Amino acid sequence: MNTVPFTSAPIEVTIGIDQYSFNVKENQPFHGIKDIPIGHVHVIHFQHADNSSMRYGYWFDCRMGNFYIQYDPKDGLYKMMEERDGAKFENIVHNFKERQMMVSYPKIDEDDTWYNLTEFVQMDKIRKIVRKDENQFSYVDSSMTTVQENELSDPAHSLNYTVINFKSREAIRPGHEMEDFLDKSYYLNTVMLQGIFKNSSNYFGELQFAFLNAMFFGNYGSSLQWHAMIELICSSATVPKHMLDKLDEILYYQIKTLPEQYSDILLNERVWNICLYSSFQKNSLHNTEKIMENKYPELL
Amino acid sequence: GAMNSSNYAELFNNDIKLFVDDTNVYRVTVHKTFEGNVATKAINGCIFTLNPKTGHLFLKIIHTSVWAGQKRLSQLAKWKTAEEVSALVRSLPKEEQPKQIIVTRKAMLDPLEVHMLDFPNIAIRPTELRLPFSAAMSIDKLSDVVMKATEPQMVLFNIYDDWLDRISSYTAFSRLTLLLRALKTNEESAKMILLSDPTITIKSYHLWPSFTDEQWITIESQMRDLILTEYGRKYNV
Repeated sequence: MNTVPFTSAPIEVTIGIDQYSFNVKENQPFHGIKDIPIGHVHVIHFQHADNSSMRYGYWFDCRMGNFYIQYDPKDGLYKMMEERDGAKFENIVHNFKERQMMVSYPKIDEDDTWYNLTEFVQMDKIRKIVRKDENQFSYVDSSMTTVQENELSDPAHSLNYTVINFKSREAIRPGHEMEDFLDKSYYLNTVMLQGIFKNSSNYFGELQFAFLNAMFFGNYGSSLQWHAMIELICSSATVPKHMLDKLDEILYYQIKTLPEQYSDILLNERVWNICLYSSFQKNSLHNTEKIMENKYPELL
Repeated sequence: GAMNSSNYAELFNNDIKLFVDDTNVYRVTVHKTFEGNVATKAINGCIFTLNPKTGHLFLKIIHTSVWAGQKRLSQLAKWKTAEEVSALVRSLPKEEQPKQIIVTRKAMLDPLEVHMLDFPNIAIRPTELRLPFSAAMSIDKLSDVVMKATEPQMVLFNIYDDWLDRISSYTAFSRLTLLLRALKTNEESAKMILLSDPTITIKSYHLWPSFTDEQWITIESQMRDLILTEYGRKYNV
Protein backbone atom coordinates (compact mmCIF):
# COMPACT_ATOMS: atom_id res chain seq x y z
CA MET A 1 0.00 0.00 0.00
CA ASN A 2 1.62 3.28 -1.21
CA THR A 3 1.29 6.92 -0.12
CA VAL A 4 1.24 10.28 -1.94
CA PRO A 5 2.00 12.90 0.73
CA PHE A 6 1.07 16.63 0.32
CA THR A 7 3.42 19.38 1.59
CA SER A 8 0.28 21.44 2.47
CA ALA A 9 -3.12 22.53 1.12
CA PRO A 10 -2.97 26.36 0.89
CA ILE A 11 -6.06 26.73 -1.38
CA GLU A 12 -9.54 25.24 -1.05
CA VAL A 13 -9.84 22.39 -3.60
CA THR A 14 -11.80 19.25 -4.43
CA ILE A 15 -9.22 16.38 -4.62
CA GLY A 16 -9.94 13.28 -6.71
CA ILE A 17 -8.11 9.94 -6.30
CA ASP A 18 -9.36 7.55 -9.03
CA GLN A 19 -13.19 7.42 -8.72
CA TYR A 20 -13.19 8.94 -5.14
CA SER A 21 -13.18 12.65 -4.12
CA PHE A 22 -12.77 14.79 -0.95
CA ASN A 23 -13.21 18.56 -0.31
CA VAL A 24 -10.18 20.22 1.41
CA LYS A 25 -10.55 23.72 3.02
CA GLU A 26 -8.03 26.63 2.57
CA ASN A 27 -5.01 25.82 4.90
CA GLN A 28 -6.74 22.63 6.27
CA PRO A 29 -3.98 20.42 7.82
CA PHE A 30 -4.24 17.84 4.98
CA HIS A 31 -1.01 15.86 4.26
CA GLY A 32 -2.02 13.32 1.61
CA ILE A 33 -3.50 9.96 0.61
CA LYS A 34 -2.39 6.56 2.02
CA ASP A 35 -3.30 2.85 1.44
CA ILE A 36 -3.19 3.30 -2.40
CA PRO A 37 -3.47 -0.16 -4.04
CA ILE A 38 -0.23 -1.33 -5.69
CA GLY A 39 -0.68 -2.95 -9.12
CA HIS A 40 -2.77 -0.32 -10.92
CA VAL A 41 -2.19 3.12 -12.45
CA HIS A 42 -3.89 5.88 -10.46
CA VAL A 43 -4.96 9.45 -11.14
CA ILE A 44 -4.88 12.28 -8.57
CA HIS A 45 -6.99 15.25 -9.74
CA PHE A 46 -7.97 18.74 -8.65
CA GLN A 47 -10.72 21.32 -9.06
CA HIS A 48 -10.14 24.61 -7.25
CA ALA A 49 -13.13 25.91 -5.21
CA ASP A 50 -12.59 29.48 -6.63
CA ASN A 51 -12.19 28.45 -10.34
CA SER A 52 -14.17 25.24 -11.16
CA SER A 53 -12.60 25.68 -14.66
CA MET A 54 -9.43 23.63 -15.38
CA ARG A 55 -9.93 20.22 -13.82
CA TYR A 56 -6.28 18.95 -13.94
CA GLY A 57 -4.38 15.94 -12.56
CA TYR A 58 -1.55 13.37 -12.64
CA TRP A 59 -1.44 9.76 -13.83
CA PHE A 60 1.14 7.78 -11.82
CA ASP A 61 2.10 4.29 -10.71
CA CYS A 62 3.65 4.05 -7.16
CA ARG A 63 5.90 1.16 -8.32
CA MET A 64 7.86 3.69 -10.48
CA GLY A 65 8.98 6.09 -7.69
CA ASN A 66 8.03 8.13 -4.62
CA PHE A 67 5.60 10.92 -5.64
CA TYR A 68 4.24 13.86 -3.62
CA ILE A 69 2.03 16.95 -4.24
CA GLN A 70 3.14 20.53 -3.45
CA TYR A 71 1.19 23.74 -4.22
CA ASP A 72 3.10 26.27 -6.41
CA PRO A 73 1.83 29.80 -5.58
CA LYS A 74 3.45 31.14 -8.79
CA ASP A 75 1.80 28.75 -11.34
CA GLY A 76 -1.31 28.52 -9.07
CA LEU A 77 -1.65 24.75 -9.02
CA TYR A 78 -0.98 21.56 -7.09
CA LYS A 79 2.10 19.94 -8.73
CA MET A 80 3.25 16.33 -8.63
CA MET A 81 6.96 15.87 -7.91
CA GLU A 82 9.26 12.84 -7.40
CA GLU A 83 11.34 12.56 -4.17
CA ARG A 84 14.62 10.76 -5.12
CA ASP A 85 15.78 10.47 -1.40
CA GLY A 86 14.01 7.22 -0.22
CA ALA A 87 14.81 7.77 3.52
CA LYS A 88 13.60 11.43 3.52
CA PHE A 89 10.30 10.29 1.87
CA GLU A 90 9.74 7.26 4.23
CA ASN A 91 10.39 9.67 7.18
CA ILE A 92 7.90 12.29 5.83
CA VAL A 93 5.13 9.65 5.27
CA HIS A 94 5.69 7.92 8.71
CA ASN A 95 5.37 11.40 10.51
CA PHE A 96 2.11 12.37 8.62
CA LYS A 97 0.65 8.86 9.22
CA GLU A 98 1.59 9.04 12.97
CA ARG A 99 -0.24 12.43 13.14
CA GLN A 100 -3.22 10.90 11.08
CA MET A 101 -3.21 13.88 8.70
CA MET A 102 -3.82 11.53 5.64
CA VAL A 103 -7.05 10.28 4.02
CA SER A 104 -7.20 6.54 3.32
CA TYR A 105 -7.83 5.34 -0.28
CA PRO A 106 -11.40 4.15 0.50
CA LYS A 107 -11.52 0.83 -1.42
CA ILE A 108 -14.39 -1.61 -0.53
CA ASP A 109 -12.95 -5.20 -0.54
CA GLU A 110 -15.77 -6.53 -2.90
CA ASP A 111 -15.23 -3.65 -5.34
CA ASP A 112 -13.34 -4.30 -8.61
CA THR A 113 -14.44 -0.95 -10.21
CA TRP A 114 -10.93 0.57 -10.55
CA TYR A 115 -9.31 -2.66 -11.88
CA ASN A 116 -12.26 -2.95 -14.35
CA LEU A 117 -11.73 0.64 -15.66
CA THR A 118 -7.89 0.33 -15.87
CA GLU A 119 -7.45 -3.39 -16.82
CA PHE A 120 -5.34 -2.64 -19.97
CA VAL A 121 -3.99 0.84 -18.99
CA GLN A 122 -0.17 0.87 -18.53
CA MET A 123 1.97 3.88 -17.37
CA ASP A 124 4.44 3.28 -20.23
CA LYS A 125 1.55 3.73 -22.79
CA ILE A 126 0.22 6.86 -20.99
CA ARG A 127 3.76 8.41 -21.19
CA LYS A 128 3.73 8.04 -25.06
CA ILE A 129 0.24 9.64 -25.35
CA VAL A 130 1.28 12.41 -22.84
CA ARG A 131 4.92 13.35 -23.73
CA LYS A 132 7.00 14.83 -20.81
CA ASP A 133 9.91 12.38 -20.59
CA GLU A 134 11.72 14.02 -17.58
CA ASN A 135 8.76 12.97 -15.27
CA GLN A 136 7.53 9.37 -14.48
CA PHE A 137 3.98 10.75 -14.01
CA SER A 138 1.71 12.44 -16.62
CA TYR A 139 -0.21 15.77 -16.35
CA VAL A 140 -3.65 16.01 -18.08
CA ASP A 141 -6.28 18.82 -17.92
CA SER A 142 -9.73 19.87 -19.27
CA SER A 143 -8.26 22.05 -22.09
CA MET A 144 -5.46 19.86 -23.63
CA THR A 145 -6.16 19.17 -27.34
CA THR A 146 -5.39 15.99 -29.28
CA VAL A 147 -2.98 15.64 -32.29
CA GLN A 148 -6.17 15.04 -34.44
CA GLU A 149 -7.94 18.21 -33.06
CA ASN A 150 -4.70 20.23 -33.84
CA GLU A 151 -4.56 19.01 -37.54
CA LEU A 152 -8.18 20.26 -38.26
CA SER A 153 -1.86 24.33 -31.49
CA ASP A 154 1.14 23.85 -29.03
CA PRO A 155 2.51 20.34 -29.86
CA ALA A 156 4.34 19.88 -26.44
CA HIS A 157 0.97 20.02 -24.49
CA SER A 158 -1.02 17.66 -26.86
CA LEU A 159 -2.68 14.28 -26.25
CA ASN A 160 -1.00 11.98 -28.87
CA TYR A 161 -3.89 9.50 -29.20
CA THR A 162 -3.71 7.25 -32.31
CA VAL A 163 -5.41 9.14 -35.19
CA ILE A 164 -8.57 7.34 -36.42
CA ASN A 165 -10.29 8.81 -39.51
CA PHE A 166 -12.93 6.74 -41.39
CA LYS A 167 -12.48 8.90 -44.58
CA SER A 168 -8.69 8.70 -44.90
CA ARG A 169 -6.37 6.80 -47.26
CA GLU A 170 -5.16 4.88 -44.12
CA ALA A 171 -8.76 3.60 -43.59
CA ILE A 172 -9.60 2.81 -47.29
CA ARG A 173 -7.64 0.52 -49.65
CA PRO A 174 -7.61 1.74 -53.28
CA GLY A 175 -10.15 -0.46 -55.14
CA HIS A 176 -11.99 -1.47 -51.90
CA GLU A 177 -13.68 1.94 -51.25
CA MET A 178 -17.26 0.67 -50.65
CA GLU A 179 -16.11 -2.56 -48.94
CA ASP A 180 -13.68 -0.79 -46.52
CA PHE A 181 -16.10 2.14 -45.77
CA LEU A 182 -19.08 -0.12 -44.94
CA ASP A 183 -17.00 -2.88 -43.19
CA LYS A 184 -14.04 -1.42 -41.26
CA SER A 185 -12.45 -4.90 -40.47
CA TYR A 186 -9.29 -4.26 -42.57
CA TYR A 187 -8.77 -0.85 -40.83
CA LEU A 188 -9.37 -2.47 -37.34
CA ASN A 189 -7.46 -5.77 -37.84
CA THR A 190 -4.57 -5.03 -40.33
CA VAL A 191 -3.90 -1.28 -39.96
CA MET A 192 -4.71 -0.65 -36.28
CA LEU A 193 -4.36 -4.02 -34.41
CA GLN A 194 -1.51 -5.75 -36.39
CA GLY A 195 0.03 -2.45 -37.69
CA ILE A 196 -0.03 0.23 -34.95
CA PHE A 197 -1.24 -1.21 -31.59
CA LYS A 198 0.40 -4.69 -32.14
CA ASN A 199 -2.36 -6.33 -29.95
CA SER A 200 -5.93 -5.79 -28.57
CA SER A 201 -4.52 -5.08 -25.03
CA ASN A 202 -2.77 -1.84 -26.23
CA TYR A 203 -5.97 -0.84 -28.19
CA PHE A 204 -8.16 -1.37 -25.08
CA GLY A 205 -5.57 0.48 -22.89
CA GLU A 206 -5.83 3.60 -25.09
CA LEU A 207 -9.68 3.28 -25.24
CA GLN A 208 -9.80 3.05 -21.40
CA PHE A 209 -7.35 6.00 -20.89
CA ALA A 210 -9.40 8.18 -23.35
CA PHE A 211 -12.63 7.44 -21.40
CA LEU A 212 -11.02 8.23 -17.98
CA ASN A 213 -9.62 11.59 -19.29
CA ALA A 214 -13.11 12.38 -20.71
CA MET A 215 -14.82 11.54 -17.39
CA PHE A 216 -12.31 12.98 -14.87
CA PHE A 217 -11.28 16.16 -16.76
CA GLY A 218 -14.22 16.74 -19.21
CA ASN A 219 -11.51 16.55 -21.90
CA TYR A 220 -13.51 16.85 -25.16
CA GLY A 221 -10.81 15.35 -27.50
CA SER A 222 -10.54 12.32 -25.20
CA SER A 223 -14.30 11.79 -25.48
CA LEU A 224 -13.97 11.91 -29.34
CA GLN A 225 -11.13 9.32 -29.18
CA TRP A 226 -13.12 6.96 -26.86
CA HIS A 227 -16.16 7.04 -29.24
CA ALA A 228 -13.97 6.60 -32.40
CA MET A 229 -12.31 3.46 -30.92
CA ILE A 230 -15.74 2.00 -29.97
CA GLU A 231 -17.19 2.84 -33.41
CA LEU A 232 -14.19 1.25 -35.26
CA ILE A 233 -14.89 -2.10 -33.50
CA CYS A 234 -18.72 -1.95 -33.82
CA SER A 235 -18.39 -1.01 -37.57
CA SER A 236 -16.21 -4.13 -38.31
CA ALA A 237 -18.03 -7.37 -39.40
CA THR A 238 -14.92 -9.46 -38.45
CA VAL A 239 -13.67 -9.03 -34.84
CA PRO A 240 -12.04 -11.76 -32.70
CA LYS A 241 -14.70 -13.24 -30.30
CA HIS A 242 -12.47 -12.52 -27.21
CA MET A 243 -12.27 -8.84 -28.24
CA LEU A 244 -16.09 -8.47 -28.42
CA ASP A 245 -16.57 -10.23 -25.05
CA LYS A 246 -13.86 -8.00 -23.47
CA LEU A 247 -15.27 -4.80 -25.11
CA ASP A 248 -18.73 -5.56 -23.60
CA GLU A 249 -17.11 -5.79 -20.08
CA ILE A 250 -15.02 -2.60 -20.59
CA LEU A 251 -17.99 -0.51 -21.79
CA TYR A 252 -20.30 -1.92 -19.06
CA TYR A 253 -17.99 -0.63 -16.24
CA GLN A 254 -17.50 2.74 -18.05
CA ILE A 255 -21.31 3.30 -18.38
CA LYS A 256 -21.79 2.02 -14.79
CA THR A 257 -19.21 4.55 -13.38
CA LEU A 258 -20.27 7.63 -15.51
CA PRO A 259 -22.01 10.31 -13.38
CA GLU A 260 -25.76 10.08 -14.32
CA GLN A 261 -25.81 13.94 -14.65
CA TYR A 262 -22.96 13.98 -17.34
CA SER A 263 -24.56 11.48 -19.83
CA ASP A 264 -25.81 14.56 -21.88
CA ILE A 265 -22.21 15.84 -22.69
CA LEU A 266 -20.06 12.57 -22.32
CA LEU A 267 -22.17 10.23 -24.55
CA ASN A 268 -22.57 10.68 -28.35
CA GLU A 269 -26.19 9.69 -29.34
CA ARG A 270 -25.23 8.78 -32.96
CA VAL A 271 -22.32 6.48 -32.01
CA TRP A 272 -24.23 4.59 -29.25
CA ASN A 273 -27.47 4.21 -31.31
CA ILE A 274 -25.36 2.98 -34.28
CA CYS A 275 -23.22 0.60 -32.08
CA LEU A 276 -26.13 -1.02 -30.13
CA TYR A 277 -28.91 -1.07 -32.83
CA SER A 278 -27.48 -0.80 -36.48
CA SER A 279 -23.81 -2.03 -36.46
CA PHE A 280 -22.42 -5.51 -37.23
CA GLN A 281 -21.96 -5.92 -33.43
CA LYS A 282 -25.57 -4.76 -32.56
CA ASN A 283 -26.12 -8.19 -30.85
CA SER A 284 -22.56 -8.68 -29.40
CA LEU A 285 -22.67 -6.19 -26.43
CA HIS A 286 -25.38 -7.74 -24.18
CA ASN A 287 -24.12 -6.28 -20.86
CA THR A 288 -23.54 -2.79 -22.34
CA GLU A 289 -26.96 -2.70 -24.13
CA LYS A 290 -28.75 -3.76 -20.88
CA ILE A 291 -27.00 -1.11 -18.68
CA MET A 292 -27.45 1.65 -21.35
CA GLU A 293 -31.21 0.79 -21.80
CA ASN A 294 -31.81 0.84 -17.97
CA LYS A 295 -29.64 3.89 -17.11
CA TYR A 296 -29.86 6.17 -20.26
CA PRO A 297 -33.04 5.22 -22.24
CA GLU A 298 -33.47 8.97 -23.20
CA LEU A 299 -30.16 8.99 -25.20
CA LEU A 300 -31.48 5.96 -27.16
CA GLY B 1 -20.66 24.15 -48.28
CA ALA B 2 -24.11 23.67 -49.96
CA MET B 3 -24.99 25.23 -53.34
CA ASN B 4 -28.28 27.31 -53.11
CA SER B 5 -30.14 30.38 -54.62
CA SER B 6 -27.70 32.71 -52.66
CA ASN B 7 -24.52 31.43 -54.48
CA TYR B 8 -26.13 30.65 -57.91
CA ALA B 9 -23.81 32.80 -60.12
CA GLU B 10 -20.86 30.63 -58.87
CA LEU B 11 -22.03 27.96 -61.44
CA PHE B 12 -20.97 30.26 -64.35
CA ASN B 13 -17.57 31.48 -63.09
CA ASN B 14 -14.22 30.21 -64.52
CA ASP B 15 -13.59 27.48 -61.83
CA ILE B 16 -14.26 24.09 -63.55
CA LYS B 17 -17.17 22.32 -61.84
CA LEU B 18 -19.43 19.35 -62.53
CA PHE B 19 -22.93 18.43 -61.37
CA VAL B 20 -23.38 14.66 -60.79
CA ASP B 21 -26.92 13.18 -60.77
CA ASP B 22 -27.27 9.47 -59.90
CA THR B 23 -31.14 9.23 -60.22
CA ASN B 24 -31.05 7.23 -63.50
CA VAL B 25 -28.09 4.90 -62.55
CA TYR B 26 -30.20 2.01 -61.14
CA ARG B 27 -33.52 1.66 -63.05
CA VAL B 28 -36.06 -1.18 -62.72
CA THR B 29 -39.54 -2.31 -63.84
CA VAL B 30 -41.50 -3.99 -60.97
CA HIS B 31 -43.59 -7.03 -62.14
CA LYS B 32 -45.55 -10.09 -60.86
CA THR B 33 -43.90 -13.59 -60.90
CA PHE B 34 -45.77 -16.74 -62.04
CA GLU B 35 -46.30 -17.60 -58.30
CA GLY B 36 -47.77 -14.07 -57.74
CA ASN B 37 -44.70 -12.60 -55.90
CA VAL B 38 -43.11 -9.32 -57.07
CA ALA B 39 -39.70 -9.07 -58.78
CA THR B 40 -37.65 -6.32 -60.46
CA LYS B 41 -35.99 -6.38 -63.88
CA ALA B 42 -33.14 -3.82 -64.23
CA ILE B 43 -32.88 -1.75 -67.43
CA ASN B 44 -29.89 0.24 -68.68
CA GLY B 45 -29.11 3.38 -66.67
CA CYS B 46 -26.78 6.39 -66.85
CA ILE B 47 -24.73 8.82 -64.73
CA PHE B 48 -25.56 12.45 -65.65
CA THR B 49 -22.31 14.43 -65.20
CA LEU B 50 -22.64 18.04 -66.48
CA ASN B 51 -20.38 21.14 -66.72
CA PRO B 52 -23.02 23.93 -66.28
CA LYS B 53 -20.67 26.56 -67.78
CA THR B 54 -19.81 24.74 -71.07
CA GLY B 55 -22.80 22.36 -71.41
CA HIS B 56 -20.41 19.37 -71.77
CA LEU B 57 -22.30 16.23 -70.63
CA PHE B 58 -20.32 13.06 -69.70
CA LEU B 59 -23.12 10.43 -70.09
CA LYS B 60 -21.76 7.19 -68.58
CA ILE B 61 -24.13 4.38 -69.64
CA ILE B 62 -24.70 1.80 -66.88
CA HIS B 63 -25.37 -1.57 -68.54
CA THR B 64 -27.58 -4.06 -66.60
CA SER B 65 -24.62 -6.57 -66.55
CA VAL B 66 -22.97 -4.43 -63.76
CA TRP B 67 -25.80 -5.56 -61.36
CA ALA B 68 -25.52 -9.32 -62.15
CA GLY B 69 -25.09 -11.30 -58.91
CA GLN B 70 -24.83 -8.17 -56.73
CA LYS B 71 -26.87 -7.46 -53.56
CA ARG B 72 -28.27 -4.15 -52.13
CA LEU B 73 -28.30 -2.57 -55.63
CA SER B 74 -29.66 0.91 -54.59
CA GLN B 75 -26.62 1.14 -52.20
CA LEU B 76 -24.17 -0.28 -54.79
CA ALA B 77 -25.50 2.24 -57.39
CA LYS B 78 -24.19 5.17 -55.29
CA TRP B 79 -20.69 3.57 -54.99
CA LYS B 80 -20.59 2.59 -58.71
CA THR B 81 -21.54 6.25 -59.55
CA ALA B 82 -18.69 7.51 -57.30
CA GLU B 83 -16.27 4.93 -58.90
CA GLU B 84 -17.17 6.10 -62.47
CA VAL B 85 -16.97 9.87 -61.60
CA SER B 86 -13.54 9.27 -59.95
CA ALA B 87 -12.42 7.30 -63.07
CA LEU B 88 -13.67 10.19 -65.33
CA VAL B 89 -11.72 12.77 -63.28
CA ARG B 90 -8.51 10.64 -63.45
CA SER B 91 -9.02 10.31 -67.28
CA LEU B 92 -9.06 14.16 -67.74
CA PRO B 93 -5.85 16.16 -68.12
CA LYS B 94 -5.03 18.08 -64.88
CA GLU B 95 -6.09 21.49 -66.38
CA GLU B 96 -9.55 19.97 -67.24
CA GLN B 97 -10.16 18.33 -63.81
CA PRO B 98 -12.95 20.02 -61.82
CA LYS B 99 -12.20 22.11 -58.68
CA GLN B 100 -15.70 21.20 -57.34
CA ILE B 101 -18.21 18.38 -57.85
CA ILE B 102 -21.84 19.15 -56.82
CA VAL B 103 -24.03 16.05 -56.15
CA THR B 104 -27.77 16.52 -56.68
CA ARG B 105 -28.50 13.95 -53.85
CA LYS B 106 -26.85 14.09 -50.36
CA ALA B 107 -26.55 10.27 -50.30
CA MET B 108 -23.74 10.65 -52.93
CA LEU B 109 -21.47 12.74 -50.63
CA ASP B 110 -19.76 9.93 -48.67
CA PRO B 111 -19.38 7.53 -51.66
CA LEU B 112 -17.87 10.33 -53.80
CA GLU B 113 -15.68 11.75 -50.97
CA VAL B 114 -14.22 8.23 -50.32
CA HIS B 115 -13.59 7.57 -54.08
CA MET B 116 -11.88 11.02 -54.44
CA LEU B 117 -9.47 10.74 -51.40
CA ASP B 118 -6.57 10.98 -53.96
CA PHE B 119 -7.96 14.50 -54.88
CA PRO B 120 -8.05 16.41 -51.55
CA ASN B 121 -8.23 19.79 -53.40
CA ILE B 122 -11.52 18.85 -55.25
CA ALA B 123 -14.45 20.04 -53.06
CA ILE B 124 -17.47 17.66 -52.94
CA ARG B 125 -20.62 19.73 -52.30
CA PRO B 126 -24.34 19.13 -51.90
CA THR B 127 -27.00 21.51 -53.24
CA GLU B 128 -30.28 22.90 -51.84
CA LEU B 129 -31.42 23.38 -55.49
CA ARG B 130 -34.14 20.86 -56.60
CA LEU B 131 -32.65 20.22 -60.08
CA PRO B 132 -34.72 18.26 -62.62
CA PHE B 133 -31.80 16.16 -64.02
CA SER B 134 -33.91 12.95 -63.41
CA ALA B 135 -35.80 14.02 -66.60
CA ALA B 136 -32.60 13.55 -68.75
CA MET B 137 -34.09 10.24 -70.01
CA SER B 138 -37.03 12.33 -71.48
CA ILE B 139 -34.51 13.67 -74.06
CA ASP B 140 -35.11 11.19 -76.92
CA LYS B 141 -31.48 10.99 -78.16
CA LEU B 142 -30.10 10.37 -74.58
CA SER B 143 -32.85 7.72 -73.88
CA ASP B 144 -31.98 6.04 -77.26
CA VAL B 145 -28.18 5.66 -76.63
CA VAL B 146 -28.82 4.32 -73.05
CA MET B 147 -31.47 1.71 -74.11
CA LYS B 148 -29.47 0.47 -77.16
CA ALA B 149 -26.16 -0.01 -75.21
CA THR B 150 -24.97 -3.67 -75.11
CA GLU B 151 -21.94 -2.85 -72.87
CA PRO B 152 -20.60 -0.08 -70.55
CA GLN B 153 -20.08 3.06 -72.70
CA MET B 154 -19.28 6.77 -72.18
CA VAL B 155 -21.02 9.19 -74.67
CA LEU B 156 -20.16 12.94 -74.78
CA PHE B 157 -22.82 15.53 -75.60
CA ASN B 158 -23.24 19.31 -75.40
CA ILE B 159 -26.66 19.61 -73.66
CA TYR B 160 -26.88 23.30 -74.80
CA ASP B 161 -26.46 22.48 -78.56
CA ASP B 162 -25.11 25.77 -80.06
CA TRP B 163 -27.01 28.08 -77.60
CA LEU B 164 -23.77 29.59 -76.13
CA ASP B 165 -23.12 31.24 -79.57
CA ARG B 166 -26.14 33.52 -78.79
CA ILE B 167 -26.73 33.46 -74.96
CA SER B 168 -24.71 33.33 -71.70
CA SER B 169 -24.17 30.13 -69.63
CA TYR B 170 -26.55 31.56 -66.96
CA THR B 171 -29.37 31.88 -69.54
CA ALA B 172 -28.52 28.48 -71.14
CA PHE B 173 -28.72 26.70 -67.72
CA SER B 174 -32.05 28.54 -66.98
CA ARG B 175 -33.44 27.31 -70.35
CA LEU B 176 -32.17 23.72 -69.71
CA THR B 177 -33.65 23.56 -66.15
CA LEU B 178 -37.01 24.95 -67.44
CA LEU B 179 -37.13 22.38 -70.30
CA LEU B 180 -36.25 19.51 -67.89
CA ARG B 181 -38.69 20.73 -65.17
CA ALA B 182 -41.53 20.72 -67.85
CA LEU B 183 -40.51 17.26 -69.16
CA LYS B 184 -40.51 16.00 -65.52
CA THR B 185 -43.94 17.53 -64.65
CA ASN B 186 -45.84 16.51 -67.85
CA GLU B 187 -43.62 14.72 -70.39
CA GLU B 188 -46.35 14.26 -73.09
CA SER B 189 -47.32 18.00 -73.05
CA ALA B 190 -43.65 19.17 -72.93
CA LYS B 191 -42.76 16.93 -75.94
CA MET B 192 -45.89 18.22 -77.85
CA ILE B 193 -44.76 21.87 -77.24
CA LEU B 194 -41.20 21.09 -78.53
CA LEU B 195 -42.27 19.26 -81.79
CA SER B 196 -45.87 20.55 -82.53
CA ASP B 197 -44.53 22.71 -85.50
CA PRO B 198 -43.01 20.26 -88.06
CA THR B 199 -40.96 23.03 -89.84
CA ILE B 200 -38.55 23.29 -86.80
CA THR B 201 -36.32 20.19 -86.73
CA ILE B 202 -33.48 18.81 -84.54
CA LYS B 203 -30.08 18.88 -86.27
CA SER B 204 -28.35 15.44 -86.44
CA TYR B 205 -25.60 16.83 -84.07
CA HIS B 206 -28.16 18.43 -81.62
CA LEU B 207 -30.54 17.32 -78.87
CA TRP B 208 -33.18 20.13 -79.06
CA PRO B 209 -34.91 21.87 -82.01
CA SER B 210 -33.32 24.74 -84.02
CA PHE B 211 -35.53 27.55 -82.55
CA THR B 212 -34.88 31.18 -83.50
CA ASP B 213 -34.45 33.63 -80.55
CA GLU B 214 -38.19 34.62 -80.89
CA GLN B 215 -39.36 30.98 -81.10
CA TRP B 216 -37.35 30.19 -77.85
CA ILE B 217 -39.30 33.00 -76.05
CA THR B 218 -42.64 31.42 -77.22
CA ILE B 219 -41.38 27.90 -76.25
CA GLU B 220 -40.10 29.10 -72.84
CA SER B 221 -43.53 30.79 -72.22
CA GLN B 222 -45.37 27.54 -73.21
CA MET B 223 -43.15 25.56 -70.70
CA ARG B 224 -43.83 27.99 -67.79
CA ASP B 225 -47.66 27.77 -68.51
CA LEU B 226 -47.43 23.89 -68.56
CA ILE B 227 -45.60 23.97 -65.20
CA LEU B 228 -48.12 26.35 -63.47
CA THR B 229 -51.26 24.47 -64.74
CA GLU B 230 -49.80 21.11 -63.55
CA TYR B 231 -49.00 22.78 -60.17
CA GLY B 232 -52.64 24.05 -59.74
CA ARG B 233 -53.86 20.49 -60.45
CA LYS B 234 -51.21 18.78 -58.16
CA TYR B 235 -52.29 21.04 -55.23
CA ASN B 236 -55.89 22.19 -56.12
CA VAL B 237 -54.81 25.92 -56.05
